[PDB]
Order: sequence, then structure tokens, then C-alpha cells
Amino acid sequence: IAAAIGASVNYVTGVIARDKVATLEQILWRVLRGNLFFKTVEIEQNAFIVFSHGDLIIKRIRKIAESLDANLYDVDSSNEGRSQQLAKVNKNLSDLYTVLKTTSTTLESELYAIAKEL
Amino acid sequence: LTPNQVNDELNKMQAFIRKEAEEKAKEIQLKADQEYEIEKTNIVRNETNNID
Amino acid sequence: SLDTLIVESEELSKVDNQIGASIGKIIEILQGLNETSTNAYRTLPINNMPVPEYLE
Amino acid sequence: SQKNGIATLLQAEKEAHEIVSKARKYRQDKLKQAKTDAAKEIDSYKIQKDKELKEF
Amino acid sequence: EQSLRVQLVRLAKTAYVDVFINWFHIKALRVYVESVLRYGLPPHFNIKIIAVPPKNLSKCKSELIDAFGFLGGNAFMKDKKGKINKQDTSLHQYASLVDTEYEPFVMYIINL
Repeated sequence: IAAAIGASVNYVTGVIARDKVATLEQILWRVLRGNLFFKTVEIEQNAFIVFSHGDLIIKRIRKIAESLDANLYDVDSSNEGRSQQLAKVNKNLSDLYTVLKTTSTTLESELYAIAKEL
Repeated sequence: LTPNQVNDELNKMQAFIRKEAEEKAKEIQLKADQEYEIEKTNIVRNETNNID
Repeated sequence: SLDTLIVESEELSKVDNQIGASIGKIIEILQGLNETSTNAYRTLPINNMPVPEYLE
Repeated sequence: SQKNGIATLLQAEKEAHEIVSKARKYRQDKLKQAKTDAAKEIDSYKIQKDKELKEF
Repeated sequence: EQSLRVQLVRLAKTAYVDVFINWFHIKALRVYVESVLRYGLPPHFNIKIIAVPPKNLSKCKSELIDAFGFLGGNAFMKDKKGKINKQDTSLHQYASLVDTEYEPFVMYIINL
């Protein structure tokens, strides 16, 4: 906070399958980039990992993230566009939920209709 | 981690950031003086030949 | 700077290993020639000063 | 010290941003200075050549 | 064969010294830059070359780790000894370009 919609500070948000995979990342980082990170983790249902860095060492962090299968992006999501980022994300998540359900209904309807016919 | 580790790693961290800013800032201003001097000479030199 | 620093360490590691290997081959070229047999050129002078004395 | 440490990292970055920004403004100022100090050095050479043309 | 052998023995010996002075120049550089990366400030460091008598390296390496290890990590630290070179794994190679096992303080092992 005080850089939530910031751009002069670089944050790296990212999902990782487990906190175990995250250690291996931490090991690369510490060997190859120094201790320029602050490592925090929150348990999901996945693991929220957070690395926090300069805005000019991004690419080198990115190389580590790609090679151990992490979703650490500079900013997560292509939906960011309201201020906060999250506000846009939350409305786009309401379109996604209702549009999947309609698909499930058309499929279901047709399934009950044609099983016997087939 | 340990309290000792985290403060040692914070004191290292901002020391690099201030240092990166000093080191880049020196190059910019060191080149800005070469640029001043050159550009002042050029502007005269062009024009003094015209007055001539 | 900070960005350049990462790249300075990466190269020191590589270059270090090259030089270390390359010297290993030179020692071998001598060993084979019979110019290094019992002991020679790992304790021998380095511009008129033995190897351990030279490091100090 | 989780959001106390991230909070220091955020300030340090902000501090770096202004330091870099200041040297970029310094240079900007220096480009305007070249012009200024050059504009004066032209009209001093102008007035001498006007004088010795008028002597003739 | 005769002329060549005399120039060739001479050329290697002359090459040997030069590549020796050059190997240590990188290590000195390497160690210095690394120290800056890991500890931060001060940029003024207390630096030594310790001559170990043959086969006491493992015992020496461990003692240094216990004392000084806390500085570079209070959790990033484990006991370790000696130097093993491999292409089985990349771990244990003590390098900043490939992933290795992180040493608790800057220490480089020279084998002659």
C-alpha cells in the first residue's frame, strides 16, 4: 500500500502450486540475484507468493519464474483498467460466471433430448 | 526467518537502491557537462563565421 | 549499478572456470612432455617467487 | 515487519526515482544554459566587427 | 621436431605463469564483487588467504561456516564441507551463474 496503482515501484504478484515449489525459486533467487527480495506467502485453497524488486531487474527475475513454472507476472491479469485494478477484475469475473452457466444449460438440455434419439 | 536476517537484508536493500541512483545520476550529470560545453561552442562557431 | 551487478557476477563465474580449465590442460601438455614428473609447476617460481610465497 | 519491510522497500524505490529524476532535470537545465551563454558570446563578437567596419 | 620441442617447452612454461597471475586476478575480482552483493556495506572488507595443509580442508571449511555463517543468513545456513566437482548435478558448484547450494558466507575453495 501507497503503490497499489504505483508504477515507480515493481511488485511481482504470482501463483505457485505449493509453498514447496516456491522454496526452489527462493534458492535460485538467493544464488543468482542476491537477497533483493522480501519473501511473503499466503495459503490459498495454490500458494500466493510475492517477490518485491526494483523496476530495472525485472527480466532476470522473470527468467527464474519461467524455468520453475510460476505465474509471477509484474501485474497479474489483462484486466486492470479501473482504479483499483481489482474493480475491473470483479465485474469481468461476474460476466465469466453467468456466461459459463448458460453454456452448461444449453448442453444439459440437449443432452437429456438426444441420448434416447442416438 | 529471524529478526536479525530480515533487518540485515533490508539495510543491504535500500543501500543498493540509493547506490544505483547515485551511480546512474553521476553518469547523467557527467555527460550533461560535456554536452553544455560542446553545444555552446557549436552555436557560436557557426555564427561567428557568418558575421565574418 | 544494481542491474549491471547481476551480469558482472554471471560473467566472473564463467571466466573463472575457463581459466581454471585451461591451466589444467597446460599442466597436462607438460606432464606428457616429461617436463613435469615428480613435481614441477605448481610450486615452481612465478617470476622468481614460488607459488605459496607469491599468493602471500 | 512484513508490511513494515515492504513499506521501507517502497520508500527506497521512490527515493531512487527522485534522485534519477533530478539528474535528468539537471541535464535539461544544462541544455538551456548552453544556449544562454552562447547567445551572449555571439553579440559581443557582433559589436566588435560592427565597430571596425564603421572605422573603415 | 627438434626446434619445435625447444620453443614449445619454453612457450608452455611462459604461458603457465601468465595464466596463473590471470586466474587469481579473476578470483580476487570475483570474491570482491560477490562480497558487495551478499553483505552490502561496508565496501571495506577484511580479506585473507589461508593456507590449509593437505587433507584438513573439510575440517577448516566447517569451522568457518559455524562462526561467520550467521552474518549472511540465520536460516539460509547449513553445515557443509570440502569441494566436490560434478556434472551429475549443478548443486555444489558454488557459482552465481548456475544454481548451486548457497554458502552461508563468501568462501571459495582453491585446489592446486
